[PDB]
Amino acid sequence: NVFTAQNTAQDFNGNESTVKSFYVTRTGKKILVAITSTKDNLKTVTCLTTGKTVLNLDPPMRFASVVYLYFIQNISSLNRGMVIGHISET
Repeated sequence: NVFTAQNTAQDFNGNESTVKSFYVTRTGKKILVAITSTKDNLKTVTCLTTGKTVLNLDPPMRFASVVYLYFIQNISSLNRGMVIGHISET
């Protein structure tokens, strides 16, 4: 299943903004897989867990108001596909 909430991301300059965040559950753990935003220049996102983990974002997909989808760096194709399946319904 895919779980949705929000999280805070950063652009290159470090300016913060609130983004929608998409998680899957594997082996009990909640894995942040993707975020969406209207901003196209986000670089990392803060995941809250044992403090804050700061994760790198892949360059975004653009869906056209306009929504940018960023996958978290190195996340597996199967996990990416789960989120894509969930969002194609959203």
